[PDB]
Amino acid sequence: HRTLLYGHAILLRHSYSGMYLCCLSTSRSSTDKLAF
Amino acid sequence: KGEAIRIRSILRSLIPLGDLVGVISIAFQMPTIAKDGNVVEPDMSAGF
Amino acid sequence: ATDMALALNRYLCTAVLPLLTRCAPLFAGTEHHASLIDSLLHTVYRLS
Repeated sequence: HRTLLYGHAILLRHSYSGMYLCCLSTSRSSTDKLAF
Repeated sequence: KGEAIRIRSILRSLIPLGDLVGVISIAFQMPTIAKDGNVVEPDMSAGF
Repeated sequence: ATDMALALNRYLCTAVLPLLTRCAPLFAGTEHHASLIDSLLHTVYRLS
């Protein structure tokens, strides 16, 4: 149970689902060449 | 090393394989000789 | 004697041939691709 400090890595957990926010690395290829 | 893999993935996302394949497929224009024995020379300072 | 021919020889001998030499082991099985490989060999021999 520690206070947030700038420059750190955070693990976001969705409250309802219980899963975690992430980058999918698979894109819609919508108007952005490099989007994830 | 994860960083090198990340850099290579970024580069691959930036440049698709097909574009490179096409640019390689593009060909030049050959200089040729006329009647006179004088080979016509496409300007090397220009062109592909 | 055309400058483009010299540039093309430079490009081939600096990039294409070294790549095809480094990728030599991948040339193992090419039975149903005989026409292109025969062409490659003959063009290389003529260039030589």
